[PDB]
Amino acid sequence: GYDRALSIFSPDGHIFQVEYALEAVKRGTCAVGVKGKNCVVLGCERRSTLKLQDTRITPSKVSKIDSHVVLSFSGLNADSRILIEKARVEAQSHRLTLEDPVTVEYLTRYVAGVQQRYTQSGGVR
Amino acid sequence: QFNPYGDNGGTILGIAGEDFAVLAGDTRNITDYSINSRYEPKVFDCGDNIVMSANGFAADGDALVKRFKNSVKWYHFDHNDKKLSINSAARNIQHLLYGKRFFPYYVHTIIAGLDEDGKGAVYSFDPVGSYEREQCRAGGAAASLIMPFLDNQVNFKNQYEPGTNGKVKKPLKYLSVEEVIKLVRDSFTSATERHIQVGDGLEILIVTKDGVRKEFYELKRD
Amino acid sequence: TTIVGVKFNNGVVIAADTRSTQGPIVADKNCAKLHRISPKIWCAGAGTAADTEAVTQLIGSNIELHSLYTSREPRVVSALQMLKQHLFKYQGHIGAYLIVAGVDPTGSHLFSIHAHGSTDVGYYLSLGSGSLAAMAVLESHWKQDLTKEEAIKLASDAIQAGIWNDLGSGSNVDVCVMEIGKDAEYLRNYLTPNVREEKQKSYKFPRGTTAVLKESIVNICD
Amino acid sequence: TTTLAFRFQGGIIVAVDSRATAGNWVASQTVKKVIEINPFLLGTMAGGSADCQFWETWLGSQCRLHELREKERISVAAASKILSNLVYQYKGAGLSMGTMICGYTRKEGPTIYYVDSDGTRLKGDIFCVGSGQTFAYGVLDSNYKWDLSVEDALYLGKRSILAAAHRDAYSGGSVNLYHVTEDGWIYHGNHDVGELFWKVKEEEGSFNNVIG
Amino acid sequence: TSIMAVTFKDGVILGADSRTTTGAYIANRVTDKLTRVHDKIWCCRSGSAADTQAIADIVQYHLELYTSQYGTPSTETAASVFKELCYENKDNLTAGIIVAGYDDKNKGEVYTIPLGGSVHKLPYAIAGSGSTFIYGYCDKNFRENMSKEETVDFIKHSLSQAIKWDGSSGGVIRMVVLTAAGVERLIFYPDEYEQL
Amino acid sequence: TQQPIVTGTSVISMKYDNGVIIAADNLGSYGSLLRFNGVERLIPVGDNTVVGISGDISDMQHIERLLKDLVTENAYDNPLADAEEALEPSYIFEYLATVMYQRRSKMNPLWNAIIVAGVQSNGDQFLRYVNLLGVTYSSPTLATGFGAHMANPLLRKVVDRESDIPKTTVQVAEEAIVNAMRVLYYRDARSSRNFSLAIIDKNTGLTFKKNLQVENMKWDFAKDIKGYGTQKI
Amino acid sequence: SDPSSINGGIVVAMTGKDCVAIACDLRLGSQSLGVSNKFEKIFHYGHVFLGITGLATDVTTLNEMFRYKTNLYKLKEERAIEPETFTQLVSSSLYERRFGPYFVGPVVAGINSKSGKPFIAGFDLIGCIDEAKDFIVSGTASDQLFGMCESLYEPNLEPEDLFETISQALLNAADRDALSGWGAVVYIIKKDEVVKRYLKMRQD
Amino acid sequence: MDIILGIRVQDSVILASSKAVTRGISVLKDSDDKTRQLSPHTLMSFAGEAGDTVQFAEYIQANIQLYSIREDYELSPQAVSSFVRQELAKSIRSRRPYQVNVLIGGYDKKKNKPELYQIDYLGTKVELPYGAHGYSGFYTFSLLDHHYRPDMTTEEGLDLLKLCVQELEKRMPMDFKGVIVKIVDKDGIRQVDDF
Amino acid sequence: MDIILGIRVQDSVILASSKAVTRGISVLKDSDDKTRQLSPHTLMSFAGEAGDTVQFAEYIQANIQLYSIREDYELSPQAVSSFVRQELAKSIRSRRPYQVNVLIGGYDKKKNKPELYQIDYLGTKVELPYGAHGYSGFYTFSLLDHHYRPDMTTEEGLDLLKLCVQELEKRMPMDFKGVIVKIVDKDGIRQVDDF
Ligand SMILES: *[C@@](C)(CO)[C@](*)(O)[C@H](CC(C)C)NC(=O)[C@H](Cc1ccccc1)NC(=O)[C@H](CC(C)C)NC(=O)[C@H](CCc1ccccc1)NC(=O)CN1CCOCC1
Ligand SMILES: *[C@@](C)(CO)[C@](*)(O)[C@H](CC(C)C)NC(=O)[C@H](Cc1ccccc1)NC(=O)[C@H](CC(C)C)NC(=O)[C@H](CCc1ccccc1)NC(=O)CN1CCOCC1
Ligand SMILES: *[C@@](C)(CO)[C@](*)(O)[C@H](CC(C)C)NC(=O)[C@H](Cc1ccccc1)NC(=O)[C@H](CC(C)C)NC(=O)[C@H](CCc1ccccc1)NC(=O)CN1CCOCC1
Ligand SMILES: [Cl-]
Ligand SMILES: [Mg+2]
Ligand SMILES: [Mg+2]
Ligand SMILES: [Mg+2]
Ligand SMILES: [Mg+2]
Repeated sequence: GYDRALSIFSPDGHIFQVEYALEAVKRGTCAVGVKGKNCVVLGCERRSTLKLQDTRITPSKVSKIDSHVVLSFSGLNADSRILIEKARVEAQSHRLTLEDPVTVEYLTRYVAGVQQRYTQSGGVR
Repeated sequence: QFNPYGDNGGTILGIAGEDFAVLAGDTRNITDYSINSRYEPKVFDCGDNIVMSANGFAADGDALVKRFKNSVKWYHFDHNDKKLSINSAARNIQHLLYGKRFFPYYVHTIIAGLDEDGKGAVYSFDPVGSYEREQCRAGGAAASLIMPFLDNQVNFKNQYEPGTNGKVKKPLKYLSVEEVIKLVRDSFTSATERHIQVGDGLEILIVTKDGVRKEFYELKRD
Repeated sequence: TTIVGVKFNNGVVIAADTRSTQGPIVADKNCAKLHRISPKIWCAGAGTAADTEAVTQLIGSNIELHSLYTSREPRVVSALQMLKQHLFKYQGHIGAYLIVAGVDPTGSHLFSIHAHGSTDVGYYLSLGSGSLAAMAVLESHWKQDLTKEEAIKLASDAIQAGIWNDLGSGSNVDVCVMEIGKDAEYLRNYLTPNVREEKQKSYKFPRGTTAVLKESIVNICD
Repeated sequence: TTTLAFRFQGGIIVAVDSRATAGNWVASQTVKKVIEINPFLLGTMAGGSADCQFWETWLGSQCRLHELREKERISVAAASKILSNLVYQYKGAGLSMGTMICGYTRKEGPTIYYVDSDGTRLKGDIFCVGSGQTFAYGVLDSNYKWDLSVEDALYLGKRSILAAAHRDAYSGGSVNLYHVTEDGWIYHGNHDVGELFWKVKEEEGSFNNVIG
Repeated sequence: TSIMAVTFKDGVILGADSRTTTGAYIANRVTDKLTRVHDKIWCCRSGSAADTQAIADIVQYHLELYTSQYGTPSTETAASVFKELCYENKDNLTAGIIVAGYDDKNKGEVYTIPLGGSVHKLPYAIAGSGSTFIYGYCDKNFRENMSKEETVDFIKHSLSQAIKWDGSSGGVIRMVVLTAAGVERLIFYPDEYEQL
Repeated sequence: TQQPIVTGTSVISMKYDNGVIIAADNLGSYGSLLRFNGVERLIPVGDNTVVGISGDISDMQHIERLLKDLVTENAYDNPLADAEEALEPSYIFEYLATVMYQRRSKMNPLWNAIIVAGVQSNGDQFLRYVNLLGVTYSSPTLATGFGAHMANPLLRKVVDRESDIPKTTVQVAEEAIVNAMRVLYYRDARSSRNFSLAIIDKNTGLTFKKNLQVENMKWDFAKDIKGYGTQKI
Repeated sequence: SDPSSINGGIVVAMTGKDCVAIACDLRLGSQSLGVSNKFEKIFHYGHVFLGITGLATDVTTLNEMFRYKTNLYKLKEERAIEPETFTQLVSSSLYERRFGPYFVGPVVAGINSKSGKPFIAGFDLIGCIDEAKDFIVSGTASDQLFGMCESLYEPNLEPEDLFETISQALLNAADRDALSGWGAVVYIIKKDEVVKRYLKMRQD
Repeated sequence: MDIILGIRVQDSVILASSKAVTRGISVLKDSDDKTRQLSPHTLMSFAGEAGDTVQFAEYIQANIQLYSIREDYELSPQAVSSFVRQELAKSIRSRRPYQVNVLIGGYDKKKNKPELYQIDYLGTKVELPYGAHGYSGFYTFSLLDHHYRPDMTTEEGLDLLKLCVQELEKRMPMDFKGVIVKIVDKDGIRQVDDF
Repeated sequence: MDIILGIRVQDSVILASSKAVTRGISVLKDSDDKTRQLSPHTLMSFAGEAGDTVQFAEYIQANIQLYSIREDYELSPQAVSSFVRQELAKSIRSRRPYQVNVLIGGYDKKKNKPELYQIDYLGTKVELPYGAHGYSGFYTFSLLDHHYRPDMTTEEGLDLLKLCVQELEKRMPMDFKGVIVKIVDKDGIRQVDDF
């Protein structure tokens, strides 16, 4: 198996691969979240250099993780699918063992844990 | 077909007092109708004022004692020479036994010592790790002979105060080390009379705050 | 059981231990394994306790009737023949293993019988679970032309070997000496090397200890 | 063993005997068959003593880890399902367990779950488990109402174990009582059948089959 | 067991070891497996000690009753009585018997009766667990019309080898000589036969 | 799971005042067939230990190889291999006991009963038993197979307890062992007349005696025994 | 399906100074199910007492059989049967069914009316007599009874003291057996008076 | 066959017996009377192996009726129970034993007392205040231990019996199609038609 | 577990499942729901080995719910049944197979048709107008062969179902404590509370 430590510390105490991943997020289309007194709203930018698009079938920017939780993102589109899939699987797994849907904090903590694991695992960015 | 188990006979007995605890066991070792040894000890000082015996299939018994003795050693290494309490030892032994739940150690295990309040403590285990603290326990081949006698003489079961119309029970009290050793010796001489696998010698290990003392007595050799 | 038979100058001696077992439990600590078939023909029995007693009594009964019928003192070979044919008929299901010995007008005799009905002749024999321990002694110390006192010593030593080394045997040594021209002497408890030591404590209860619900006089008279 | 637990107006009653056997040999009369998992959760034990004792203490460790991770006491449903999923992994290996997970939480209220070693998991109001379960059912069912008082409910649980202790040869020793409320579990003493049987016989007038 | 019977010029000789076993324990090291059913008709016993004793006792009874009515029975007649018992009770018997006798008309004769209860008249016969190891030796060394001393040596050397290889055989080598002269018993101890 | 094919019978032994004695016959049985007669079942390790083995002979030869290799391994990087850091009887035993129990625990045993006899560096007598089950025990006298049933009773008449050991000389002890071997030849159907005997003394060291024979046997009384009951000729 | 341990029960007998005691539990069950707490296992024929443990149908059958035989004995002999003689009768009768036996563990107890000597005896299921100076035990808690009797017993106990010893032997033995208990009865037997006492014991 | 119960009260004996006859996966009948009148004041219920039950019951019935005609007299319940026990005690060591368990409820006219005897197929007899055969006992005995009193009336006994049937109908796996109840007292035997 | 039935009519699928959970000689529960909603228009009933049943049902439920979230779309009853069959077909050659039999009732919204699938533990799938598992079929199939028509209403189907339960309650040996009935149609899944 490919083992290389890609995410490593630099002399100044930075992990450049993690910091360069933030630059990819900065390149991505804007996403915004605002929560009211009785609701949350997720807003997302879509760039208009793409005409002749088919909006029926094109992947939507906001994804349902369960019937009560949603996930939007900024950055690499292909990368987001992997996180969304894992989150959706964990959502069903939680319902199965705890007999209760995930809290938003729990689902976030899981997704965040997956992201962290990819910062100190060999062979992955 | 190969049978991985055997029966080495013998019997063991643990009693707890106020500030002490005894763990006794006969020294005879057998297979079928033959005597292997007239003096083969099976009650061991394991350190930290814990005495232990694992009676039944001797090979499993020795293996277990060996593993627990080793567990005590590593407990010191990993936790700054901390004394392993009798309750902690008991829980540790449960995991040793249950670890082989699907290929069990064929033994009745008893340990004795002092609890963390200085009071006498006896714990007993089944072959797969269930345990319980008691004032009193007999184990092994003659357990069924000795145990009911202990219920009657240690825990005063079925004994009522004379003249009270069987209404007031005989009150529970701690026994002196002298009285306890009398009961142990009588228990084993009785067991030796009526059980063929019991005899030759009796070895008692007494546990106080001062340490672990030993006493030996002859038993009938037939 | 351990049982033996030894021939000497002017007759034959047989011996036996006195332990009766029930699995690993000693049922009888002083049972009689030496049986009288006729006044001067005696039997030592190992195996199923009821079978040895029943088969010895039946043949003993028929031997008495035969002796009265023929106006003759019974012969050992007659008891041997009647026992073996009875046991053979039952194909080993009657678990009687016997050492038959005695004196008669023909002389002194020593035989053994097995459950399936086979008989053996010898100057020294041993049967039972402790027969190997006993035979080891007999093979070590036996010689031709033994005296009465030497044969008793050898026989009892062979039983002792069983008592100490075989878990199936224990307690005391019974002996029967059958000499030519003399009455047979049955030596019940010839050796008692397994006396129970004084108990450490009297377990005499204070009167009233046991709780009672009802009392009543029982009528045994008519 | 005989163990029961039932739901009622004032919470949950849990009652167990204290006998342990190896065939016909009575091995112990003082076994603790209720396991205190936390101040709001109880577990009952029937079947193999090592299996029950080992895996229900293990269950308590898993429940502690839940409240450390989630900053919240585990639900009765989730606790029972940890145990049932565990024994299901060992299905066929020969584990022997009949357990009842009893407790109170805010979202659920008083709840009882039956969990056994062939993987059965059932929510319910009344269960009796063990070799003497039928004897306990007979008394419990015929006297059960939802509107029982705390005092009467405690007695019925005690009386049902006594019934089984008497008739079932593999049940006896003493009765251990527990009451589970919104505030947690409360221990209601060890009651030796030696004294309890005669006390109940005299005061209640029952057990006329026995020589008084 | 290792047993054999061998005809020769003057009659017949029977031979046997003296070992009786229960598993690997030797219950009797001085057994007599050569037994008299009539004055000059003897048999070698192998298999169950109980069965062979019971059979021999019945045969002895039959031949004693035969003699009372019809005079001395032939060796063939004795073998027939053994056969009748062994054949008709084949399901309940474990007995391998060699019958050997001396007539004055027929001289020495040997009949062997295996487990099934069949009868086989032979110049010499071998049987018992230890016989397997000496088929080769006995076939190569047997000659008809041997002398007494030659036949004694043949049996002694044969059973010596059978004893050496078979754990179920041992002790002394007993022999019984059947001739017109009478009946002679011979015994040979380990110290002699082991170093042959 | 195994079954033993070529087998060895009893191994007997005892302690005496200055050391230990051990003996075993030279037979390799193949069921009832007494197949091999030149089999040595006593294997010396160094000059202070003898391992006596009964049971399966293929497994015995495997154990021989292990002990042989143990001596080689102990010599590696060990300047005191023939002095303070030489192999003790207790080290050799504990190694075998560990192996025996591990093999039974894997349901693939070495089908043997083993007695390790020797003298420790401080002069103490060593005598301990181990078998296919991993069962271990020690006693003034030890024996395997039929020896346990017939030899032990005879040897225990000499040394019945611990206090009898100082009172027992090497002459008396060897006499008892040689007598026991005779009794086993009378009574064990899978025994041979030829045997080996080994003495390990704290003063005179290891003495290994080969090609011994059972002698002074009583067989003469056999001539008087006729029939099985009623027979007179 | 082990005939001797389907129903359960125990019997014990002891000797004292010019007296004998015989005691039994009252349980009759069907494996785990307790059925009856009034099932007495001790019977008497004149002054000879017989206790029987084991399969309950055979207990009943044998009682009826020995009542039958002792009644005919008394009519022909014109005297009550003695313990030594009755012991032989029990042994003969059991061995008659050698290859189809009654699944029982009988115990004889009584005082010989001529000599005044205390007598006890025990049997296995096929009739082997077990005589004893001290005590005889029988039933599903026989191991327990052996242990209790061997420690508690001393010779030449007075009737009142002997009662305490035998009662404690039975009670504590019964409490360690699942199939024994549910009440108990003790018979104290002197030369010409017999006292019968029911013991208070735990009912589980 | 399956469920047979019995309760002895102050002045009568009450027998309850299930109505179902099942073979395989089919309930062939739901009105079966699992009892026979042995004499005017003696009733026997039965349960066990198919065929054996009725064959045994009718055989006993014939023998008791024969006795009654011969002596012009009714045997006591105790005497009848002893006869039945002996027949089963013989049977258990036969080539093919009767696999039948019975309850015998009777009123002894000489003693003026009700009597209930429980006898299993081995020939194990006991007199009881209340009895059951098969798995029924595992529920009813503990229930009756609690609610039973020795001085109860026939009506109190029927209510006590209703309590048993309700418990069995709640916790028993099989549908036994209710029970036929019969009362035995000083006036003989009668059937309760509405239960 | 024991009794699970299914009837497909004109516009709906009706599933009936017994309420009893029995272990040994004790009915532990009489209100057990032996079904799981896989999707809004698909329902699965189940019966078989203890533990296996619920474990399998919930495992399938989790997988179908996962699919629904991923694709934002409901699988057709036919597609769900094929997925379930394959899982059981894998299982039967495993170290320890799922001993579970299932019925899958669904309403296909694209076809506007009700669908009933019967699948056993071996992975044997069939589409049927009416189905049953276990011993139930031995009574209900012949009954439905006679009384069933393809154009029946939901109400007619419930009456037809009552006829089945009545027959089972009459002839089945065990007390299964009635049934929970659920209907699957164009509007989804609902439970009949009074049956
Ligand atoms: C030595 C001690 C051992 O070989 C001797 O050989 C003695 C012989 C003397 C006493 C004549 N043997 C015994 O003591 C003998 C050992 C034994 C046990 C079982 C089978 C064969 C031999 N013990 C007995 O025979 C006892 C006698 C009692 C103590 C009075 N009997 C039993 O143990 C009976 C065996 C009966 C039996 C039935 C069918 C075939 C063979 C034997 N067993 C029981 O009593 C066990 N059980 C108790 C509960 O009730 C059911 C029976
Ligand atoms: C009622 C009282 C009876 O069913 C309850 O169900 C209790 C539950 C309480 C104690 C938690 N159950 C038991 O008492 C239980 C019954 C049982 C026995 C065996 C298997 C399953 C269920 N008893 C035990 O678990 C005992 C408890 C001991 C005596 C303290 N343990 C044993 O019987 C052990 C271990 C059995 C075992 C299980 C799995 C693998 C291997 C072994 N067995 C022994 O100690 C064997 N034997 C005892 C007699 O002495 C010789 C050795
Ligand atoms: C050689 C040894 C083999 O061919 C000889 O044939 C001799 C013949 C002489 C003695 C006439 N045969 C034996 O020694 C014979 C070997 C034998 C064993 C079993 C079946 C057939 C042949 N040994 C015996 O017959 C002994 C004699 C006793 C010890 C005095 N009897 C037994 O070994 C009995 C036999 C039971 C039997 C089995 C099958 C058919 C008939 C009888 N067996 C036992 O006692 C069993 N024993 C119990 C203890 O555990 C070890 C086995
Ligand atoms: Cl012979
Ligand atoms: Mg002893
Ligand atoms: Mg009980
Ligand atoms: Mg040989
Ligand atoms: Mg009890």
